[PDB]
Amino acid sequence: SWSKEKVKINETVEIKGKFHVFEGWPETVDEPDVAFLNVGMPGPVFIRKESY
Amino acid sequence: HGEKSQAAFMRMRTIHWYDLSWSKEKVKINETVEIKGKFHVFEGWPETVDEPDVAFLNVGMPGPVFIRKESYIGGQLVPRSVRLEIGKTYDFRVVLKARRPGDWHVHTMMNVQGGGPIIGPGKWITVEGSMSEFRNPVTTLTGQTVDLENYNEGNTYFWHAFWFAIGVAWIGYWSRRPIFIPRLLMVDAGRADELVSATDRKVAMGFLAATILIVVMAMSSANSKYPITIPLQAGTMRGMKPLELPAPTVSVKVEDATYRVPGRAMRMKLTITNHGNSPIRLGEFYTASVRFLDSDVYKDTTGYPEDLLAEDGLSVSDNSPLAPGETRTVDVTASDAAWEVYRLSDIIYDPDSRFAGLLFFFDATGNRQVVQIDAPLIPSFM
Amino acid sequence: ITVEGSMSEFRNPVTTLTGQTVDLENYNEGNTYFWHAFWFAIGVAWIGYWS
Amino acid sequence: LLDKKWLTFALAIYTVFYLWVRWYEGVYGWSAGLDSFAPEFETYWMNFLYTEIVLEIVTASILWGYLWKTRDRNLAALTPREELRRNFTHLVWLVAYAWAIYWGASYFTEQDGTWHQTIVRDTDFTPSHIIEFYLSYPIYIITGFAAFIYAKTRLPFFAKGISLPYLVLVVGPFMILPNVGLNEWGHTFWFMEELFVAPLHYGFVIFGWLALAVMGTLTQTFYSFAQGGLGQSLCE
Amino acid sequence: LLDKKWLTFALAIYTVFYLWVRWYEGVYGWSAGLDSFAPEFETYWMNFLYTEIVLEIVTASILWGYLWKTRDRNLAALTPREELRRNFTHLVWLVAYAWAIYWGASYFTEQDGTWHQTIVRDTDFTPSHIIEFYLSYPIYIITGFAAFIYAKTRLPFFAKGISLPYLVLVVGPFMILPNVGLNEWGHTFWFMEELFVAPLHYGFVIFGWLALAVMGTLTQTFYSFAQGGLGQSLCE
Amino acid sequence: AVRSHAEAVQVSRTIDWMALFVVFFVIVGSYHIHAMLTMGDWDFWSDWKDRRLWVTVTPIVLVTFPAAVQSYLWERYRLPWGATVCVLGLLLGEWINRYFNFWGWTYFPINFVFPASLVPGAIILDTVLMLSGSYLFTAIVGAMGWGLIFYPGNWPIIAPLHVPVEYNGMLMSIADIQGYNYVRTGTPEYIRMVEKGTLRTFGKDVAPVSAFFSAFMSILIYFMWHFIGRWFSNERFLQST
Amino acid sequence: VPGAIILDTVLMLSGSYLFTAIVGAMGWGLIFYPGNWPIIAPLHVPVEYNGMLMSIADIQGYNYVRTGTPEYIRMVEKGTLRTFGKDVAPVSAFFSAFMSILIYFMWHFIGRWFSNERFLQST
Ligand SMILES: CCCCCCCCCCCC(=O)OC[C@H](COP(=O)(O)OCC[N+](C)(C)C)OC(=O)CCCCCCCCCCC
Ligand SMILES: CCCCCCCCCCCC(=O)OC[C@H](COP(=O)(O)OCC[N+](C)(C)C)OC(=O)CCCCCCCCCCC
Ligand SMILES: CCCCCCCCCCCC(=O)OC[C@H](COP(=O)(O)OCC[N+](C)(C)C)OC(=O)CCCCCCCCCCC
Ligand SMILES: CCCCCCCCCCCC(=O)OC[C@H](COP(=O)(O)OCC[N+](C)(C)C)OC(=O)CCCCCCCCCCC
Ligand SMILES: CCCCCCCCCCCC(=O)OC[C@H](COP(=O)(O)OCC[N+](C)(C)C)OC(=O)CCCCCCCCCCC
Ligand SMILES: CCCCCCCCCCCC(=O)OC[C@H](COP(=O)(O)OCC[N+](C)(C)C)OC(=O)CCCCCCCCCCC
Ligand SMILES: CCCCCCCCCCCC(=O)OC[C@H](COP(=O)(O)OCC[N+](C)(C)C)OC(=O)CCCCCCCCCCC
Ligand SMILES: CCCCCCCCCCCC(=O)OC[C@H](COP(=O)(O)OCC[N+](C)(C)C)OC(=O)CCCCCCCCCCC
Ligand SMILES: CCCCCCCCCC(=O)OC[C@H](COP(=O)(O)OCC[N+](C)(C)C)OC(=O)CCCCCCCCC
Ligand SMILES: CCCCCCCCCC(=O)OC[C@H](COP(=O)(O)OCC[N+](C)(C)C)OC(=O)CCCCCCCCC
Ligand SMILES: CCCCCCCCCC(=O)OC[C@H](COP(=O)(O)OCC[N+](C)(C)C)OC(=O)CCCCCCCCC
Ligand SMILES: CCCCCCCCCC(=O)OC[C@H](COP(=O)(O)OCC[N+](C)(C)C)OC(=O)CCCCCCCCC
Ligand SMILES: CCCCCC(=O)OC[C@H](COP(=O)(O)OCC[N+](C)(C)C)OC(=O)CCCCC
Ligand SMILES: CCCCCC(=O)OC[C@H](COP(=O)(O)OCC[N+](C)(C)C)OC(=O)CCCCC
Ligand SMILES: CCCCCC(=O)OC[C@H](COP(=O)(O)OCC[N+](C)(C)C)OC(=O)CCCCC
Ligand SMILES: CCCCCC(=O)OC[C@H](COP(=O)(O)OCC[N+](C)(C)C)OC(=O)CCCCC
Ligand SMILES: CCCCCCCCCC
Ligand SMILES: CCCCCCCCCC
Ligand SMILES: [Cu+2]
Ligand SMILES: [Cu+2]
Ligand SMILES: [Cu+2]
Ligand SMILES: [Cu+2]
Ligand SMILES: [Cu+2]
Repeated sequence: SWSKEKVKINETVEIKGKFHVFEGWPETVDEPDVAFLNVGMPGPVFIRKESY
Repeated sequence: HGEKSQAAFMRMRTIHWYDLSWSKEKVKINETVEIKGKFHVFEGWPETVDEPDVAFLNVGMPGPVFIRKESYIGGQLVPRSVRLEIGKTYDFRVVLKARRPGDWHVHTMMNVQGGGPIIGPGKWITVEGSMSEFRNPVTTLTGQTVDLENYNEGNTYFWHAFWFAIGVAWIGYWSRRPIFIPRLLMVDAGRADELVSATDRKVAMGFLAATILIVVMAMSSANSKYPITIPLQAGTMRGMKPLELPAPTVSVKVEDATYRVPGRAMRMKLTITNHGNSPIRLGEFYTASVRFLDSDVYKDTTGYPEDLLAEDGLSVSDNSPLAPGETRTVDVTASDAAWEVYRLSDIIYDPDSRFAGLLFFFDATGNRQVVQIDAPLIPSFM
Repeated sequence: ITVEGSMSEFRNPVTTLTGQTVDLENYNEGNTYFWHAFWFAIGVAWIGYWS
Repeated sequence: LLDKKWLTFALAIYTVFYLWVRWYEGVYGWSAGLDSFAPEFETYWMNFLYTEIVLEIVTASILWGYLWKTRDRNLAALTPREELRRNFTHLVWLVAYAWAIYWGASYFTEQDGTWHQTIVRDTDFTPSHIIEFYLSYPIYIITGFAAFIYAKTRLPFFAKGISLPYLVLVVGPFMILPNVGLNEWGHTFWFMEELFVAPLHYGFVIFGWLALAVMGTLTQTFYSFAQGGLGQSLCE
Repeated sequence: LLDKKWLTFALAIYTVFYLWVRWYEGVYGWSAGLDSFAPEFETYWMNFLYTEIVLEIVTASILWGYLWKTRDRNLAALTPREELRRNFTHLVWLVAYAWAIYWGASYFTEQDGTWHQTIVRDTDFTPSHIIEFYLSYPIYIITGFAAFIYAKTRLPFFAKGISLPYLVLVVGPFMILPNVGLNEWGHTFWFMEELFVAPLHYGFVIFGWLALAVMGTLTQTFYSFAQGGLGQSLCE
Repeated sequence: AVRSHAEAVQVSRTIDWMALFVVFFVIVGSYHIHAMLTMGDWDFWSDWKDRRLWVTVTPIVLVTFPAAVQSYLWERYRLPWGATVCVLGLLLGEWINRYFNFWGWTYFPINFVFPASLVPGAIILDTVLMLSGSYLFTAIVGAMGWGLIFYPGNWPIIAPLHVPVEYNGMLMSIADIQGYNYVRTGTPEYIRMVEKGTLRTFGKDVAPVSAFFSAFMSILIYFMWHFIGRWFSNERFLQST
Repeated sequence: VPGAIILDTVLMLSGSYLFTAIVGAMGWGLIFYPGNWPIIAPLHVPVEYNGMLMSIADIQGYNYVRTGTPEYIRMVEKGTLRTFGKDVAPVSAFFSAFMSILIYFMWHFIGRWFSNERFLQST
């Protein structure tokens, strides 16, 4: 879910949801023992205030 | 045939194969023999062996005297390496098609990514017929049926012979003239600049251009024919379904376990506690592909290999039925020539004198329970 | 933890599977000393012969 | 006379002996040769190993010793025609060395490879180790040492000093034989996988490179050939 | 006169001082020296460290400076007997350097090893670091630099140029001292294990090899000895 | 010496044949040792002949001997077939072992245990050295061609083995089924160093990227082994041991 | 000392450095374990120690506590699926002999360089 589709400067948009880690994790990928919740964007067009 | 050389303690504590069955003992060419059973991954997996995170269900045989048609872990085909969990029990099934006549010792083995081969019991299987009768047909998704014995053989031969002939032609073109000593003397004595003159450069340009052109044209031709190709399929398969065994109602504590040096017997003292509601009796001790049976309790009818089977090799000091709720301590001796033939006595050479095995308990109605035991194994010399 | 006494009183006995009881404080000490001294003397003899 | 028919024998002895060895291992590979702890293995392959080691030691001693005692003391008083004949004999020795090197370092070495994807090793003395490590490698070592000794004792060009490329060509391929210690250690403690490209096998590779000193050796033999019998014709 | 009793002093000063140091660390190793955060450690070992560093800097400055100002300007007008006496004095300097090298690189270094299998480190300044890294290493560095300077300033053979083997022998063993940075970094971030064969310690090993330049240094001193006072007797 | 001009010519011809035998078979032995212990496992198995590892590794480790032998032969005799003689010797030894041992001794099919083709790359390396006799130009352009032409040169052989097959519910190529059927006790499936896919890779770009990486690394390896061969071509006579 | 004596005598007799690097280094590598066997053999007597099999050396290591060096740091033979019990020592000895050939060859030239007597005309 995305809280907003259009925002002003300094306004906040919140992205929520669930993710399931697949049991048949491919062997060529290391197990997510060390994983980072990142955001895909073209540079800091947004700043990540918080992530949970 | 690779066992008897591996460390005895690591043969004792890696993987326990039981409930093994072979569909046939003698087969004809192109006939199928099916090998089934269960294997348990030992909880006390040795540290020198990597955990079976990447394991392959292989077959021990002297080359492709059989071809592996199918192999299953659980109930699903496993042509690639698989991930196994320490402590779990899996059922397996391997289907073999006879290819080469003779008498072959066929093993079920497991290869671990960082620990080497774990060879299970080997059974002698006789193949009769002729290798010329063997067929390995396969139908592709492009709608063609080919024989894997000779498919692409002529094409491979042709291309290798063609390129070898091209190289030989180049060398022979340069070898028609004198080769070593006059050319060495000409290069030494002043500038040579005479041993390579046109049309040698023209011939070299022709060779280079023809090589590049032939490679490009052959690639394009091999793309028009066989327009549909896929890369090699690879990748470890996770999600191997293990067996959901009921919790045993028998608890066994190995209070001291020894063996004589030299000798052909292993002796252990067990405190067996019988839970549940049926009288049980110890019928089998399996340590490393070797089954020690108490003939008064259990008899083998699956055609287990005779050299690995000790029909009366298990002697229990008090093997009377153990009433439910009752606990008792007995002395158990596992004695057979197999203990020395398969060099289970070579544990005295090992840097880790510990054993593991499976005890099979049977009640009056016949249903059986599998309990796992492991303890230090202490040699005795006097 | 306070320890009272003398280190000379400490014993570390151990019984082997060969039927021998030894003290781990001094077992094999003389054999080790002898072999090391013997080989050191051999090397010193070689060097002294050349010296 | 010049080049005689010792070349035919030099090729044929290796060819016939190694064809017999290949037939022997094709017969006793399976059926007394799969199980290393069986008593039939002890009579068909351990006896082979012992006999071949003893014969190799005896043959090396006899051949090298004979070549050394029969060395030419009066190298100065050697006619150019005799020098040409001796150069051709040395070339025959080099041909025998090349043939033995082929048989040892290519045929039986990659044959050990075929066995590595069919069996599970039981020891350092599998039927293929008997033939590759302890027969063919010593045979080509003996041939190379004999060729070096012959050059040094009969050819004035190769006298008055040890040729560096020849020494490398003779000793480096020899160093593969003690590199077997790396192979067994690199298979037991290290890499349990039957990988044929593992770093445990780079010891053969490093000393397999030293056979490239054959180029320096061969230009040295060409110069030795062209000392007095350079021509004339050549360079004219 | 020739070789005088400065050699006895050269051996004895190092022996007596290091026996006193060993007694000191045997008394204050435990009991003010196990806990690095205790105030008794600060007075029995941190004060030791500070005092020894100051004394090392002062002694190095004084010794090297004095050797350099008292350098021989008229090296050409030096008699062979005086040259022999100076060569023997240089040999005494080399003996002192060898004794200091032994005490630093063998005794106290492997003594730090004994401590590594008894304690858990609290800092880079454990009682054994005070004695090994900051006392014995600087002492042998000072002795080696002094020997090099003496050779360069008194011996005509070692004048007119810096001897490469002598420079290596003097500087490489010195390079173990800044290599302590690798030791602490290699123990904190890298290898938490007290392994004494870890690659973190190869920095001492690489520059411990440079002490093999003592062979080139010693043949140079032999030639310097055999300049005018070679004999006769020798080679006759 | 020799009696006449004709006798010297005959003697030189005999020397040519004998020395060619010596060079060829010493190269066969040493090059086969190096190859089979640097790229042999990929060369053994069609189900190992993949698009990433096989393509990347084989030319890099196989350009070693051609570089050295070229640096000797071209420089000393203006003979432009060092690479070709090396590659032909490697192929001869490999094929002899494949036919008489892999298929002769054991019974692995030839269509399963065929070796890789190398003559096109060797020919490029030799012709680029002859034309434009610059060793630097060879190391840059000819080594590039040697690395780049490897996979297209072998594609007519291995393309029929890549036909997809529905095998008991799983997708497999013909080479995969060969590897599955013809049991290799010593070499399990996981030992196979083949392309397995990553989160940073594209399906229809693996082979060209591997080919270009192999070409660049072949430039480097050719440069190093040219000087290695230069050293091996020395004719010094150490006055001892 | 036995290995050192072999290395020295093989160099003196047959003054070839190559012959030393091949044969004397082989002997140096091979004689190491047999040379030490009379010392460590008594420490390999088996003992039943609180239900576990241990050698005397193992009990020494267990009893005399090394705070800095735990048991896992011990780089000792642990057994593999590709090894034989009564073949470990000879295989290790031969591997050490071959690698000693290599190391002797390299360090002969290292010592040759360290024996130089050049006088760099500065720093
Ligand atoms: C550089 C110096 C190299 C020295 C080493 C050379 C190794 C020689 C072979 C070792 C044999 C061994 O040791 O085994 C002895 C074997 C054991 O087989 P068996 O149990 O008798 O069964 C019967 C085996 N048939 C069916 C082969 C007879 O029997 C033998 O008597 C036969 C050995 C014949 C060797 C001579 C022929 C060689 C080919 C002809 C061209 C030269
Ligand atoms: C005097 C001339 C005749 C003797 C020549 C030597 C033949 C071999 C003797 C074996 C004795 C023994 O005890 O076997 C060997 C014992 C193990 O014994 P096992 O476990 O019982 O083997 C049972 C299995 N079999 C029946 C197949 C033997 O250790 C070893 O694996 C030693 C391995 C060393 C590997 C590296 C060698 C590198 C050599 C380099 C040369 C430059
Ligand atoms: C290359 C140039 C090297 C320069 C550095 C040399 C280091 C010298 C020692 C540092 C001491 C320190 O710093 O510590 C000072 C210590 C601190 O101990 P305390 O708390 O007083 O307890 C009492 C300690 N007793 C029981 C040892 C007295 O006491 C002292 O006054 C004693 C220092 C005596 C040093 C001189 C004797 C050396 C041996 C004789 C032959 C030379
Ligand atoms: C002017 C002459 C006298 C001074 C000489 C220098 C003596 C040491 C001063 C320490 C100051 C301080 O702050 O301590 C050191 C501070 C930490 O401090 P801490 O955590 O409080 O230590 C409390 C524990 N103690 C009481 C034992 C100190 O960082 C460090 O560990 C620095 C470590 C550097 C390691 C590599 C050094 C390589 C040297 C190479 C030489 C060629
Ligand atoms: C002197 C140098 C001569 C070089 C000759 C090159 C022949 C051209 C081959 C076509 C490649 C192709 O067709 O595509 C790439 C394919 C990979 O395809 P795949 O992933 O297996 O897909 C499977 C499906 N197929 C069958 C359709 C492919 O082959 C290669 O990876 C090799 C890539 C190397 C090409 C580099 C050429 C660029 C110019 C060089 C500039 C300096
Ligand atoms: C010194 C540098 C000179 C460069 C010369 C380039 C000549 C190209 C010849 C045609 C090749 C072709 O068309 O084929 C290239 C194939 C395509 O492969 P594909 O898409 O997987 O499948 C096959 C698809 N077909 C059937 C349509 C071909 O391989 C490759 O992926 C390589 C492409 C990347 C090349 C990068 C070169 C960068 C050079 C930079 C210069 C400043
Ligand atoms: C100039 C060279 C001189 C070399 C002298 C060698 C002395 C012989 C020692 C006997 C070895 C032994 O008895 O068996 C091997 C034992 C290992 O036994 P373990 O696993 O500890 O078993 C414990 C039970 N014990 C106590 C009974 C052993 O020792 C070794 O691993 C060293 C093996 C090196 C021997 C190589 C010799 C081969 C000839 C060299 C050819 C080029
Ligand atoms: C240039 C190469 C020359 C070779 C010379 C060989 C002389 C052997 C002397 C007797 C040694 C012995 O009998 O002892 C060897 C011991 C056996 O050890 P064990 O079984 O563990 O226990 C001790 C058992 N005893 C008490 C019965 C001995 O060590 C080894 O395992 C090494 C054996 C493998 C040697 C491989 C050499 C390959 C050479 C190839 C030549 C072409
Ligand atoms: C600045 C870098 C750009 C690339 C140039 C690198 C080539 C340099 C090689 C070199 O050093 O010269 C060697 C020969 C000399 O032969 P020449 O006698 O100069 O022949 C000139 C006539 N020719 C154009 C047909 C060659 O000349 C040649 O090598 C061949 C010159 C023709 C170029 C194409 C040859 C390469 C074919 C793949
Ligand atoms: C794996 C690495 C490849 C090996 C290539 C290294 C070759 C090193 C060159 C070399 O060996 O130098 C020989 C000198 C002894 O010199 P001399 O015997 O005085 O010869 C005089 C002429 N010369 C000084 C130029 C040699 O140094 C010596 O002390 C003699 C040792 C000779 C051993 C070389 C044989 C190498 C076979 C592996
Ligand atoms: C082809 C390789 C086979 C092995 C031969 C390598 C040895 C080569 C060493 C070398 O270059 O020669 C140095 C000395 C020269 O001394 P000579 O004055 O030739 O003495 C001859 C009499 N002698 C047989 C007692 C030696 O001669 C010797 O080094 C000693 C020769 C005796 C052989 C046994 C010595 C080694 C004992 C372990
Ligand atoms: C860890 C590796 C081991 C270290 C061994 C490396 C030694 C390298 C040789 C070297 O230092 O060359 C000195 C030249 C300066 O030359 P010059 O001072 O002009 O001396 C004239 C005679 N000479 C050219 C032959 C030296 O180059 C210079 O610029 C002077 C630098 C000298 C530094 C050498 C001291 C090494 C102590 C660690
Ligand atoms: C340049 C190397 C030639 C290697 C040929 C070879 O290994 O031959 C053995 C193989 C064995 O297969 P086959 O001929 O069917 O005879 C089987 C006999 N055994 C099983 C003993 C090898 O085939 C031959 O004997 C052909 C003769 C070629 C002469 C150069
Ligand atoms: C010239 C290239 C050398 C690269 C070495 C290499 O590939 O080693 C792989 C191996 C990684 O081990 P791995 O491939 O995971 O082995 C799996 C099988 N076991 C666990 C039994 C060894 O790493 C090491 O153990 C260090 C090698 C030191 C080389 C001087
Ligand atoms: C060639 C190096 C000699 C090293 C000897 C050494 O470390 O001595 C200290 C140790 C200390 O043990 P101990 O003699 O019992 O005296 C204990 C005194 N502390 C505890 C201060 C070392 O024994 C001695 O003092 C004997 C004298 C040898 C003179 C060359
Ligand atoms: C000349 C031989 C150098 C071999 C280096 C080596 O043994 O490193 C072991 C170490 C493997 O770490 P490990 O032994 O598992 O260390 C365990 C303890 N911790 C995890 C705290 C480091 O590997 C590295 O981290 C890279 C070394 C680079 C050398 C230039
Ligand atoms: C890594 C390549 C180094 C090759 C050595 C060549 C040395 C030549 C000196 C004459
Ligand atoms: C790795 C061994 C290299 C030793 C360097 C010796 C150089 C000598 C030049 C005079
Ligand atoms: Cu999911
Ligand atoms: Cu079997
Ligand atoms: Cu189990
Ligand atoms: Cu092998
Ligand atoms: Cu420390």
